[PDB]
Amino acid sequence: QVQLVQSGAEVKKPGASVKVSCKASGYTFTSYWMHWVRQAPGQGLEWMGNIWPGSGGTNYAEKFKNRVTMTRDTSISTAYMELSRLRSDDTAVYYCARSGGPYFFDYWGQGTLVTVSSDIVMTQSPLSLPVTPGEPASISCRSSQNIVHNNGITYLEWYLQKPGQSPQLLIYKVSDRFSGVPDRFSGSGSGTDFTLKISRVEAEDVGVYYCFQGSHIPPTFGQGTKVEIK
Amino acid sequence: KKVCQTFEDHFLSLQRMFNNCEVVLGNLEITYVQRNYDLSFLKTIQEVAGYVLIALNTVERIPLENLQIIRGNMYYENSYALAVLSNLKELPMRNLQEILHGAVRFSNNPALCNVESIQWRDIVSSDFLSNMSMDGSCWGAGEENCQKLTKINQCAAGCTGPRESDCLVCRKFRDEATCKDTCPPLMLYNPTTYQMDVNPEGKYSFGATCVKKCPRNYVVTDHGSCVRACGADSYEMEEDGVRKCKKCEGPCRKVCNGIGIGEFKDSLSINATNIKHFKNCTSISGDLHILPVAFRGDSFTHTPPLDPQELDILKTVKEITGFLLIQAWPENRTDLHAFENLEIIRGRTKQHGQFSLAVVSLNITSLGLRSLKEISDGDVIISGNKNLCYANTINWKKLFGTSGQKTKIISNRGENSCKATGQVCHALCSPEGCWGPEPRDCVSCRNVSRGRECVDKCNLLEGEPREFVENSECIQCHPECLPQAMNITCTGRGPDNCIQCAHYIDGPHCVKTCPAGVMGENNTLVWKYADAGHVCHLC
Ligand SMILES: *[C@@H]1O[C@H](CO)[C@@H](O[C@@H]2O[C@H](CO)[C@@H](O)[C@H](O)[C@H]2NC(C)=O)[C@H](O)[C@H]1NC(C)=O
Ligand SMILES: *[C@@H]1O[C@H](CO)[C@@H](O[C@@H]2O[C@H](CO)[C@@H](O)[C@H](O)[C@H]2NC(C)=O)[C@H](O)[C@H]1NC(C)=O
Ligand SMILES: *[C@@H]1O[C@H](CO)[C@@H](O)[C@H](O)[C@H]1NC(C)=O
Ligand SMILES: *[C@@H]1O[C@H](CO)[C@@H](O)[C@H](O)[C@H]1NC(C)=O
Repeated sequence: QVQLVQSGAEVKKPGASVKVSCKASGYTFTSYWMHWVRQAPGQGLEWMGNIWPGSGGTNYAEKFKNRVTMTRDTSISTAYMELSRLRSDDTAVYYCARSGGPYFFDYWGQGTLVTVSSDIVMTQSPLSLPVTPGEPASISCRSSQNIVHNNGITYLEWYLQKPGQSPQLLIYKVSDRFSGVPDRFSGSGSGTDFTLKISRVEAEDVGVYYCFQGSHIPPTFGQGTKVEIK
Repeated sequence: KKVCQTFEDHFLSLQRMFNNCEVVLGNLEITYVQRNYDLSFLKTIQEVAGYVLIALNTVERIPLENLQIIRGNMYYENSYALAVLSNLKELPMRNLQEILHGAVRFSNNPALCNVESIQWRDIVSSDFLSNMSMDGSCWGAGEENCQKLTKINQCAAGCTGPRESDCLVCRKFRDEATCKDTCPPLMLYNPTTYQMDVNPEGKYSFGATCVKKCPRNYVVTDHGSCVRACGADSYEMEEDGVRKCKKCEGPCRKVCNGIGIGEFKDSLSINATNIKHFKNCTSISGDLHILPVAFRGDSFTHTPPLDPQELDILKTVKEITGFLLIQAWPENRTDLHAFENLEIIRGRTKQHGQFSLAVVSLNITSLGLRSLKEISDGDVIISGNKNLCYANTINWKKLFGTSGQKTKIISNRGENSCKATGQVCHALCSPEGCWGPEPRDCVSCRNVSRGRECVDKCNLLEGEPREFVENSECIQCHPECLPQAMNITCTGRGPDNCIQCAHYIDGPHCVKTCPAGVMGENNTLVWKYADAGHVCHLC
């Protein structure tokens, strides 16, 4: 099975450099993009650049283009992410995701928390909405622009970061649900507004839901609604 | 005669491509001109080899008095040579006395006056089926500009004497002064050679005139005419002082850029957006990568998965100046049928600066690289194909051009199992090697070869097309040569290399019919008949 493993448990100082690995196993590591996503406290998931292990051709975010370097290790099947000149806001949880074909980040790495101390804006209309187990919930998401890509496929996605685990894809498209998740989740919407409708909230459904777009050059997540049991 | 092929920008371009023109080889189209901006931009035009479209012209007067004839080689919509519509007050086409092909369309012209009375019967020729001239012989401008009636045999507009050497515009062609039905043939028949021979007095066809050679950048086509550029099925090739439109050998050269340089500089493989950019394309300039991301699809690059049926676009590629990497193939195909026509893999830029041909981790039974003959710079790695059987048979050292090239065929289906499962190439295959299970996928064959496929032996004594062998190859000789059971029907190629001819024989060359009505020496037609012995004798 596909299983991506990160170094994790990193503590640094401001102005220093941190480099974290991603041991990707269970698949051909050179046939899949190795995205890197950060989740700063008080903010939602933030894309920070990817790498193609087959050739080493990396893409970058404007906020990290001159600050982060990612290199792959083809022989040992391990991608790397080197963040230099760490600031006070650089403390986050860094995930090594893995781009699929119709979806983004099918499999995620456990997560690396680098605690350091001294663009289409996707915003979810609800925020930390509480519900009762059994009652259907609904998380709406608003995009700054129209995220319908030129190819005709909108890369709207919903990720459920359950407490203590990495984000997991729920709706791989605007409405296409992922494999291994129940029929309770049913993404919906078109154009600029996208809403996620859970038909029945269960105990396991508690977590932060992030509306994600990949149709623009920098993929952007939403702030995240912490769905909780009342 | 000089020849040619915002509203402000329109007038400039139109006047630029028409001020000096006297004979238009294409279509005269005056459309979208603003008020009071036309000033003798096109007045010298005397011949349009196409259609004259004057549409939506706000100017009061479009000068076209000198225009003598519109050929009609093209049409505006259908049978439309003169398309004056939606304009314009004065259009004095006084010299216009002939429109060979097409008709005149009159519509949406309220300001157009003095032209409704024009005698289009003398101009339009036999194309009245689409003559809607509904919007006193005088084009306009008071006197002087009149319809000069003349119609209501190689002179189109009029005649200046009962001689073909003096006429305004020739109906078909004009060698230098006389009106000719066709340009002097480029092939002349000579009863001494009993065949066709280059004709010196023969002149190429330049639109509506015959020229010994066509000036500027013109390319002689097969039928003697030299158009501006070669057609889609033809390519430009200059043997003698004049280039000719030689027919393309199937899909001819269309150099596109491969993966790594050009529009695909940052591309990783031939994914769905890449596919279709290689349509009817030959001699890829760069590498050709087929990675799993192509058929799986990519989200970051926003590319849908490549359906396997679009991989046949690469069937046109007959050369790759870079390397060929096939790390993924559709599992329902047993061989690389997309690269069956690939012939050369220069390898200039090779994978890891080493492999120029890399079929890796695929589910293909055979390689299917029948036409592959040259791998110049890089080596070859065919590994991981658990079902590849006919791989080690091919003598890779023959395709390689550099002595340092090697081959890494490893971990494919074992040769012992390859021969155990009955998957051994045909007996009709020289030890040189085999690309697949059939004689078509043979590097070389035991005795002969009918094209790519090689039979046991040519039809030297029995067969339907009756091949003759030469250089270990089956060549179907001239159909004229009847089959011969006692010996070999045909000694060699051509209609003069067989002992017996089913049809008549002209001198040494067997022909369907004796040459009759063909143009010969001294501009005289030659006719030949057949005797009891099927020999074609000169009349
Ligand atoms: C699919 O092919 C397209 C090109 O046809 C590639 O998209 C290019 O990606 C690079 C960066 O990686 C951009 O700079 C180019 O502008 C893109 N081109 C177009 C036309 O969008 C893409 O990388 C290919 N995908 C894969 C998986 O190889
Ligand atoms: C990979 O290739 C093998 C053969 O090399 C495929 O197995 C064949 O499947 C076809 C289906 O029509 C059968 O008729 C053959 O008898 C099979 N041959 C063998 C040797 O098993 C196999 O299906 C391919 N893998 C795919 C398509 O996923
Ligand atoms: C490629 O050339 C062929 C020649 O037969 C033509 O039919 C086809 O339409 C061409 N394709 C493109 C995309 O230009
Ligand atoms: C020519 O064909 C015969 C009959 O099939 C075969 O025995 C022979 O080997 C062939 N010649 C060569 C040189 O292989």
